[PDB]
Amino acid sequence: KNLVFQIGANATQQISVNIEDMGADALGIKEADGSIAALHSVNDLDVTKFA
Amino acid sequence: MRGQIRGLEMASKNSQDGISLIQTAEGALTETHAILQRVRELVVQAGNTGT
Repeated sequence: KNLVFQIGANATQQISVNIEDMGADALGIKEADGSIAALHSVNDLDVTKFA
Repeated sequence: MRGQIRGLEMASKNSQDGISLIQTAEGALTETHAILQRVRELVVQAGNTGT
């Protein structure tokens, strides 16, 4: 849902914009690659798996 | 000849009536135009602030 900006006094003289980050976005292989690559940020494998 | 001036004078009346007509429509068109300028501002505003 491209957040374009209308700039030119002519129509469609616009600035494309892209935002894709969020708390559930972290090390985006393509997306979440399971518990890793989005979800250590979300799920935090620090409980005992690390020990 | 005095026929020609009678028809002349009435035709100058018709000319003046012309001027006031054409100026009536004209000024009305300049008002329309002022709208259209505000409209164009409302196109770059209906630019959706881009989005």
